[PDB]
Amino acid sequence: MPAVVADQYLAMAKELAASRFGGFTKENIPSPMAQPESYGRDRLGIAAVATENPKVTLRAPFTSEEFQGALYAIYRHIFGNTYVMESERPTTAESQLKDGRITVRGFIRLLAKSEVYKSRFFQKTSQNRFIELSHKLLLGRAPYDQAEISYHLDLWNTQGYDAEIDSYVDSEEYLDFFGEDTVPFLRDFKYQTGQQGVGYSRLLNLYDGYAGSDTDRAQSGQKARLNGTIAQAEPGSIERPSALQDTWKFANPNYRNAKPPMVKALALEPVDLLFLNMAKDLTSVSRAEWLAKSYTQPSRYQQTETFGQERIGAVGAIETPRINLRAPFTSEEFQGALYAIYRHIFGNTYVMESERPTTAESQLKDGRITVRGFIRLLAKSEVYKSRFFQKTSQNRFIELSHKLLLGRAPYDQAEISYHLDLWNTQGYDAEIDSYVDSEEYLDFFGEDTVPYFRGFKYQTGQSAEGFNRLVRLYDGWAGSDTDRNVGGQVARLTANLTRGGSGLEPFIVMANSRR
Amino acid sequence: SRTVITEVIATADSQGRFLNSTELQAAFGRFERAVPAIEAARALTKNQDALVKGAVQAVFKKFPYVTQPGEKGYGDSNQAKCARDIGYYLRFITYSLVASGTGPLDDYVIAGLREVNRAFNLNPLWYIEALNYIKGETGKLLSGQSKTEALLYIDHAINALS
Amino acid sequence: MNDVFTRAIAQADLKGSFLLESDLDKLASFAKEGVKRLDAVAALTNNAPAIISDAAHKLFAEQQELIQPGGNAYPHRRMAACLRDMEIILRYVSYALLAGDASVLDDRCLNGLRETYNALGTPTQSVARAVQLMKDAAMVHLKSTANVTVGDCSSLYSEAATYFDKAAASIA
Amino acid sequence: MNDVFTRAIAQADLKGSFLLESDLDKLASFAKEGVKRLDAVAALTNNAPAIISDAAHKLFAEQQELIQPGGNAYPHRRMAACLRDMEIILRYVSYALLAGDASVLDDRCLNGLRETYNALGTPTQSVARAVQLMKDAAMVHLKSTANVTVGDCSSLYSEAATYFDKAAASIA
Ligand SMILES: CCC1=C(C)/C(=C/C2=NC(=C\c3[nH]c(/C=C4\NC(=O)[C@H](C)[C@H]4CC)c(C)c3CCC(=O)O)/C(CCC(=O)O)=C2C)NC1=O
Ligand SMILES: CCC1=C(C)/C(=C/C2=NC(=C\c3[nH]c(/C=C4\NC(=O)[C@H](C)[C@H]4CC)c(C)c3CCC(=O)O)/C(CCC(=O)O)=C2C)NC1=O
Ligand SMILES: CCC1=C(C)/C(=C/C2=NC(=C\c3[nH]c(/C=C4\NC(=O)[C@H](C)[C@H]4CC)c(C)c3CCC(=O)O)/C(CCC(=O)O)=C2C)NC1=O
Ligand SMILES: CCC1=C(C)/C(=C/C2=NC(=C\c3[nH]c(/C=C4\NC(=O)[C@H](C)[C@H]4CC)c(C)c3CCC(=O)O)/C(CCC(=O)O)=C2C)NC1=O
Ligand SMILES: CCC1=C(C)/C(=C/C2=NC(=C\c3[nH]c(/C=C4\NC(=O)[C@H](C)[C@H]4CC)c(C)c3CCC(=O)O)/C(CCC(=O)O)=C2C)NC1=O
Ligand SMILES: CCC1=C(C)/C(=C/C2=NC(=C\c3[nH]c(/C=C4\NC(=O)[C@H](C)[C@H]4CC)c(C)c3CCC(=O)O)/C(CCC(=O)O)=C2C)NC1=O
Ligand SMILES: CCC1=C(C)/C(=C/C2=NC(=C\c3[nH]c(/C=C4\NC(=O)[C@H](C)[C@H]4CC)c(C)c3CCC(=O)O)/C(CCC(=O)O)=C2C)NC1=O
Ligand SMILES: CCC1=C(C)/C(=C/C2=NC(=C\c3[nH]c(/C=C4\NC(=O)[C@H](C)[C@H]4CC)c(C)c3CCC(=O)O)/C(CCC(=O)O)=C2C)NC1=O
Ligand SMILES: CCC1=C(C)/C(=C/C2=NC(=C\c3[nH]c(/C=C4\NC(=O)[C@H](C)[C@H]4CC)c(C)c3CCC(=O)O)/C(CCC(=O)O)=C2C)NC1=O
Repeated sequence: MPAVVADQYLAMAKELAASRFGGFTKENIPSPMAQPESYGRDRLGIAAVATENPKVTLRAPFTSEEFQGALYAIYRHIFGNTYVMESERPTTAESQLKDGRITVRGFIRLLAKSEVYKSRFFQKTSQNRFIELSHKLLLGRAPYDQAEISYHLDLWNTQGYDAEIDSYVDSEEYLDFFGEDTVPFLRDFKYQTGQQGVGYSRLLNLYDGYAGSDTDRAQSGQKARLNGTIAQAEPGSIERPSALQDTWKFANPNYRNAKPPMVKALALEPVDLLFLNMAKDLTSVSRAEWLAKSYTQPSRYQQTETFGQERIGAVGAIETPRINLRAPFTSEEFQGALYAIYRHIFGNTYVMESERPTTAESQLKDGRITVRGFIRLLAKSEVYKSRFFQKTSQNRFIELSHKLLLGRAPYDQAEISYHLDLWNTQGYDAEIDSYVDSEEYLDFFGEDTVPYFRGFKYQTGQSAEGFNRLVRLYDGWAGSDTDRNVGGQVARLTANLTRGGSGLEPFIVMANSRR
Repeated sequence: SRTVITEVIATADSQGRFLNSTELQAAFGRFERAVPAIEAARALTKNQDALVKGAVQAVFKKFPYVTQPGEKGYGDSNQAKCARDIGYYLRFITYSLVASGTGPLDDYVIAGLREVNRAFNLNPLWYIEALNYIKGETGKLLSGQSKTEALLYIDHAINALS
Repeated sequence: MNDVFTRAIAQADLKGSFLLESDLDKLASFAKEGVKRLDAVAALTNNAPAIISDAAHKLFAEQQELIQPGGNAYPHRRMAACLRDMEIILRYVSYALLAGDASVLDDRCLNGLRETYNALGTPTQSVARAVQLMKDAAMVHLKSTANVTVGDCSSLYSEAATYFDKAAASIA
Repeated sequence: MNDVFTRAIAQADLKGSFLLESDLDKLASFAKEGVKRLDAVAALTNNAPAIISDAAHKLFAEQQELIQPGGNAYPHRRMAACLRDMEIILRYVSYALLAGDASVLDDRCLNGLRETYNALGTPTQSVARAVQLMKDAAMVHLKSTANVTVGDCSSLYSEAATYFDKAAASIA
């Protein structure tokens, strides 16, 4: 199979995938919000004053170019961005600065007390505007609270203008950020320790761009622009100049914002807001806890653990303790074992004190026989014979002996035939010995444990009707196998045993087809 | 389920006799210990979500090899089932604490535990680690005797898993 | 078989839920009032022969037909079985009073008992009458404040009454 | 900036009346729970690095577009700005928790912060999400009963949640 694509495009694809580390993967994708590192400061137009322009510092020893540049920066900051004509330049003040008689801080104080500063920012202004400008130009920030305006207005009214300028320049905040050597700069465009949330917006409101200025020579004049926002404790306006709507227009900060649908989804039937609820459950939250809560939702089958055993009525027959009787046994263990043995081997039939076998109990107490030999004796005893053999058919006797001595129901008709022939040819004792000498008995009860009802659990080799035949044979905890019932002691499983089942299964198969 | 009172009644009934001094003294012990056990269950119920999340995280920290692609610990379904299992264990531990017997655990969790874990290839060591975590935070969550009962039941679960 | 605590746990498991604060409070209250329950159970246990003898005398005074030739308690065997039945029912009622749940009765005492009596021919109205007589005989021993700290135990009397009623209702 | 006491004082002053007996009882109850309040503030202050690291991990796992090339938290500078903002807002939440009043948070932190994030082109919704994650981590740390005397503190938990939610709603 030849080249499916021309080599030029393969080269173009390879070089496009090479210029990116890892090629094209799902994790190294570009961000859909396409913001350069300089996005914010560039769209705001504050790149120069915030990052690009260096901090101008002037110590007492300095050369000519440092001095000239420092004065350029000082005049471009302190005097707004307003042009300061040559007739206004202070020569004695900068002679004092050059000599080292005053620092940059003292020079700033002299400049703010000069009539350039007053004429621009004081004499044609309200005091609110003067305070705004003074904060911007002398502290590098905007007023944070109305308390500052009240404080500065009272300070000017009482002590006059120079004390106000001193409070600006003798403040611990001025000395923290500018000390004595460096020119003030707009400092709220980066987060400092004592900033407040409104400072950024308010300074950005006071800053008119690089080519803007704080001029009194506007046609509207010199007007306060934060006089209302500071009293309401509002933020400031973040509307930047018009020259900047051409910067980084392909950035998408609001990428996570959802576009609304043209019409809202409505559910006419179960109410109107169910699709919104389904949507919120699906999307708003993580899938993990969604699945976890779905897994623990209560089932519609409201079935306890004992459900199913309560239905067939065999909770007790299953939760009875398994009695084992060793050779050295106490009196209470012995009496309890006798009680259990009589409750099981005699089909929950009342046995009277005159019918209890005291010699067999003595033999068991000594150790001459085991639980197994005791059970064999009891099954050969006249109590057992009279209640389960002498007024019954052999079918009833066989099913009942299976139930009482093996704890299970017969599995097929071969058991009936086998045991009937056994009794007929070898008598009743051999028939009992088959049950007690059986491999089943020895596997499950084995010489020391009392028989119990096994067939309420699956037994290997069971015929799936043995469970049902035991449920039929079992009559409940308060049920017995008495021969004193009104009709007699009668067989229960004859038709089921011989037939192998109900005889309705082919029709169940037919029904599970079409209908 | 197999509790103090139910064992008492089962023994009395299996011997076909009333409740005597021994059985009533056992029930009395149950009724006294109910207070620490019930409020340990209360404290365990309150902090169930944190306990389950921490137990899952501990399983993953001890068994980092389950969570990468291709095996049992991978996927939201598997991790959700992990949270569900640890919540099951905690639920039945609190049940056993309230009932003052390992009947809830023995009947709902432990019975069939090994066959089920084998069939679905769930390592018992994961749950052992989760329960050891649960033990660590129940040490600090609970004080005095309540700590003692909650530890007995957590350790019964652990022993059954091991 | 269940006690009150296991009944609550089983109901909470059907919800996949832990036990609520309110349900835990109910269980704590059950436990705190457990000494009274123990005294009631001791009252039933210790006075069992008196309760059964009183009930038997009253039952065979009211219903003379049970002890005539042809009655359901005529020969010694049938009377012995009757007394055993009464003892068993009282024993299980005491089990239920200790447990706090009628579950032991329904799972064991009254499991196949109505069908047992129906197949035997026992008049279940008379069995329920014997159970009511036992309830009357047992209330006087439950309420006896001699030799026990006096307090409010009407709830235990009502609970024991309801267990006796549940037995009688299942029979008849 | 004022606390609960000065809030009550301001409401009393506008009416022009003394503080009522109910108000004085309320403030005294506040003072009596102040010890638990200090515990909660210390829980916030001690575990602040863990809180913010966790909230940052969850925020950038949930919103990967912030940390990939072009994203608003992408270069080290903007990542540092993001983590610093989380620091700051947690700080002011703890301040408000101590004062018993959100006035410090609203006045000094939250007020013009939406405008700042609009001007800078920062996703305000992502900042609100970060405040929420940082809320959940802080709540995990407050409820820690280790090394602190045990007792009910639900009022403090709800109050801190209100402060975190107010921060989130103001930023967004
Ligand atoms: C970032 C670089 C930068 C720029 C570009 C800049 C421009 C600038 N020009 C200004 C004034 C001015 N600009 C002009 C020039 C115009 N009038 C004439 O008719 C001409 C047609 C035209 C010039 C070709 C005039 C006359 C003024 C004075 C306005 C006045 O005094 O009322 C001012 C006000 C400053 C003040 O008066 O205190 C600024 C800030 N400033 C800067 O820092
Ligand atoms: C230099 C030119 C100039 C002036 C004069 C000026 C007025 C001015 N008045 C102010 C407040 C105020 N002004 C007043 C006076 C009024 N309230 C009473 O009802 C009277 C009816 C009435 C006076 C007769 C009051 C009471 C305040 C304080 C209000 C407040 O704190 O909210 C403030 C804010 C500082 C503060 O809170 O104390 C200014 C700046 N601003 C200026 O730039
Ligand atoms: C769950 C525990 C349990 C119970 C409750 C129980 C009751 C019970 N009573 C029985 C017999 C009996 N029960 C009675 C009692 C009745 N006679 C009437 O006169 C009286 C009004 C009434 C008693 C109040 C009698 C007379 C018999 C024997 C019937 C007979 O011999 O023909 C039987 C048949 C067993 C046998 O006959 O040997 C059972 C199963 N057995 C149990 O294992
Ligand atoms: C102790 C009282 C008692 C008796 C007597 C009894 C009879 C009895 N006869 C049986 C079978 C049988 N019975 C007969 C007898 C018939 N053969 C011809 O049809 C003749 C017309 C007729 C005899 C004259 C036959 C042939 C079988 C075998 C049935 C078979 O294998 O399908 C079976 C089934 C088990 C077996 O195969 O041995 C029983 C239970 N059951 C009892 O409980
Ligand atoms: C030799 C042929 C044979 C079979 C197959 C057989 C099955 C059998 N399944 C049983 C119980 C059960 N069987 C199931 C299985 C069902 N429930 C689940 O939800 C599934 C939907 C479904 C299996 C795919 C369950 C859950 C039980 C427990 C019921 C209970 O006791 O509550 C029982 C009752 C005894 C026991 O719990 O072990 C039998 C006898 N018996 C037989 O003699
Ligand atoms: C060995 C078996 C055993 C028993 C029998 C037993 C009973 C028992 N009864 C008690 C007192 C009590 N017993 C009763 C019950 C009585 N109040 C009315 O008079 C009724 C007639 C009757 C109950 C129906 C009451 C009300 C108390 C006081 C405790 C309380 O009110 O909370 C106490 C606590 C002693 C105390 O008051 O500090 C116990 C332990 N505890 C045991 O370990
Ligand atoms: C523009 C320049 C830029 C750099 C350089 C940068 C580094 C960087 N790597 C990170 C993740 C990471 N990077 C590593 C690197 C380690 N992995 C190990 O195999 C190595 C021994 C070692 C690397 C030498 C690790 C462990 C993390 C995860 C840290 C965590 O969030 O727990 C993170 C945390 C943000 C995230 O969750 O992805 C940053 C900020 N980010 C940037 O925007
Ligand atoms: C005292 C109260 C106060 C606060 C809180 C405050 C925050 C603040 N965050 C800023 C920038 C920033 N803030 C963030 C934070 C965002 N990045 C991700 O999207 C996150 C969702 C989110 C943080 C959880 C980022 C990335 C920047 C840099 C954007 C830029 O400089 O262009 C800035 C601009 C100055 C600077 O870059 O340092 C301020 C003033 N300012 C205040 O005066
Ligand atoms: C040096 C700064 C300082 C600290 C650190 C401080 C903690 C502190 N917490 C105390 C009590 C307490 N502390 C708590 C708070 C806890 N309740 C729950 O466990 C919560 C997890 C948690 C708070 C959310 C409670 C409920 C009390 C007891 C009730 C009370 O005295 O108010 C006490 C009184 C003595 C004691 O019982 O331990 C102190 C001194 N107090 C201080 O002045």
